Amino acid sequence: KKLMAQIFFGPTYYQRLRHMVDDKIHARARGPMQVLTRQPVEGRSRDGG
Amino acid sequence: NEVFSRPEWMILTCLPVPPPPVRPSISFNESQRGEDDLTFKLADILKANISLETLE
DNA sequence: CAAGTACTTTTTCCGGT
RNA sequence: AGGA
DNA sequence: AGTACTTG
Ligand SMILES: Nc1ncnc2c1ncn2[C@@H]1O[C@H](COP(=O)(O)CP(=O)(O)OP(=O)(O)O)[C@@H](O)[C@H]1O
Repeated sequence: KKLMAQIFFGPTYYQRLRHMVDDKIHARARGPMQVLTRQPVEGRSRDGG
Repeated sequence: NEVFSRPEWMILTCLPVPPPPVRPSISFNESQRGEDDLTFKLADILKANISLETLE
């Protein structure tokens, strides 16, 4: 069915940015602890809390 | 306070040496120390103390 | 005595010199 | 050095 | 950018 509205349709230059989900997604539930403080480590890389 | 804090106790005579959990050695490899800053400053105190003792 | 000085808490949570 |  | 503090 025809849309009751008319859409502003035309080409526009779009850039792909360095922020991709799978490079940001993180979950932790028990894992490495620091030594001094004996608290969770820091960073997605290090698998921190 | 005569029980918990007398003025004389603001002067240090005998110094408490905290244990490893406080100043852990970040022990890289199998043959490498990696001693804490507190562990080094404590040895400095010791050295400074030993000199004074013998000197007097 | 005052000016000009240092410190300080100076927004939060998420790649690697 | 970057992210909301 | 401010405040008690500090030093001239
Ligand atoms: N330095 C910072 N600290 C904390 N929160 C911040 C921040 N910078 C941005 N934000 C958060 O991110 C939100 C979005 O800010 P922006 O990303 O610049 C788009 P906007 O200013 O809200 O205008 P828009 O909705 O018309 O596009 C803010 O309202 C704020 O909660």
